Amino acid sequence: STECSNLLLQYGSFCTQLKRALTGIAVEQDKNTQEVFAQVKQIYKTPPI
Amino acid sequence: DLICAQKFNGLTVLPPLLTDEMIAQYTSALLAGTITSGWTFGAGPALQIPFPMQMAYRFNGIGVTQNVLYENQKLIANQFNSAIGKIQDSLSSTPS
Amino acid sequence: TMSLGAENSVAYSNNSIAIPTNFTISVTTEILPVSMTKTSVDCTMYICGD
Amino acid sequence: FCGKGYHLMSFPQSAPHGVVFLHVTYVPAQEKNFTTAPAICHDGKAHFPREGVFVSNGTHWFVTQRNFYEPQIITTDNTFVSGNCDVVIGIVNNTVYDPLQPELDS
Ligand SMILES: *[C@@H]1O[C@H](CO)[C@@H](O[C@@H]2O[C@H](CO)[C@@H](O)[C@H](O)[C@H]2NC(C)=O)[C@H](O)[C@H]1NC(C)=O
Ligand SMILES: *[C@@H]1O[C@H](CO)[C@@H](O[C@@H]2O[C@H](CO)[C@@H](O)[C@H](O)[C@H]2NC(C)=O)[C@H](O)[C@H]1NC(C)=O
Ligand SMILES: *[C@@H]1O[C@H](CO)[C@@H](O[C@@H]2O[C@H](CO)[C@@H](O)[C@H](O)[C@H]2NC(C)=O)[C@H](O)[C@H]1NC(C)=O
Ligand SMILES: *[C@@H]1O[C@H](CO)[C@@H](O[C@@H]2O[C@H](CO)[C@@H](O)[C@H](O)[C@H]2NC(C)=O)[C@H](O)[C@H]1NC(C)=O
Ligand SMILES: *[C@@H]1O[C@H](CO)[C@@H](O)[C@H](O)[C@H]1NC(C)=O
Repeated sequence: STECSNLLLQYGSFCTQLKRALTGIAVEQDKNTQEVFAQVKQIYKTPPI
Repeated sequence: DLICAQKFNGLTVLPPLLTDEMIAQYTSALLAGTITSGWTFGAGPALQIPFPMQMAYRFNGIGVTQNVLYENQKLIANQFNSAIGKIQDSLSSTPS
Repeated sequence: TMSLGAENSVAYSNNSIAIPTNFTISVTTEILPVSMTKTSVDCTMYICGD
Repeated sequence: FCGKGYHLMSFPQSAPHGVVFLHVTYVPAQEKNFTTAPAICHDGKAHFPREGVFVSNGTHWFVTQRNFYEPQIITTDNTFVSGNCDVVIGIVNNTVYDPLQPELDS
């Protein structure tokens, strides 16, 4: 609905705030995974025996 | 059709940057470092050490002499293998 | 596809050890936030002005 | 926790809304391969390092500290005896010097 979006524009930057917060959470999760698992810069391998 | 409806309502799930296989690869690298090099790889270059000598170093860390580990090496290895098997059985047999 | 890191096969054997013969004194930086900007809002003046 | 490497000390620095820690750490470098053994068999007794590790450069056996290469002669002062040579897996035969031996010999 275009008319709904036009009425939604009167409320300001609520949509931008919600998108920014979700984007921050989304990058935060990847940062969490990097912090926990990507703690070595060398990929070590076990000997064949 | 829960996922389809959630997608269709303007909510989109974004894939993790690290895929499960790469996270598994990172865990494999950490396991290879801690097994072949002990704690050396975490503090600098990976220095190879035999695993019984590494376990003896860890025994010294908790205040037990090296001889206790070396004399009872087969018993300690059997206990560790049994414990790992018990861990796999416990995870497979418990829903919670 | 992103590279996790450089492959480094450690030469593990049952009777060989690697001993450091030298050292590097490395200084590294760690930045930690401690405080934020302290904000006070006059609720009546913000919502209603005068 | 306090930098990459074995932590030696840290220095605090003020920053706008924050702190910067300069972590001074010890990083091992220029590592060298050595042949290692868990214990030394001498006179039917097993000798274990008191604080170090047994290393071999190819022909001779020494005891050195784990985090830096400083080879020293294997004596009764830096090793301790626990048991015979029949139990430890990978024990090698080498002599263990006695400081008291030249003293009572002369
Ligand atoms: C210790 O010796 C091992 C092998 O005896 C060395 O490992 C080799 O390193 C070269 C160059 O890095 C590789 O091309 C070989 O494939 C490695 N061999 C194995 C079996 O991994 C190791 O580099 C030596 N350590 C030092 C510090 O020189
Ligand atoms: C240990 O490494 C240091 C450097 O980390 C070496 O010092 C260097 O020695 C060469 C020749 O003696 C000089 O040209 C360099 O300027 C020195 N560097 C520094 C930072 O002082 C030292 O020689 C190494 N020691 C051993 C036994 O390998
Ligand atoms: C391992 O180190 C020892 C001691 O540093 C070496 O023994 C000496 O070797 C030099 C030259 O080869 C001789 O002049 C000395 O007489 C030796 N000392 C003793 C007490 O015998 C030994 O050669 C080194 N091994 C290798 C393979 O380099
Ligand atoms: C280390 O020394 C011991 C004792 O000198 C050696 O054990 C002897 O081995 C010979 C040959 O195999 C046998 O005939 C003797 O009966 C053994 N004696 C004892 C008390 O066990 C042992 O072989 C040596 N090990 C190495 C690797 O040289
Ligand atoms: C080390 O392994 C090699 C071959 O893998 C074998 O010949 C040797 O007996 C082993 N030594 C010890 C102390 O286990």
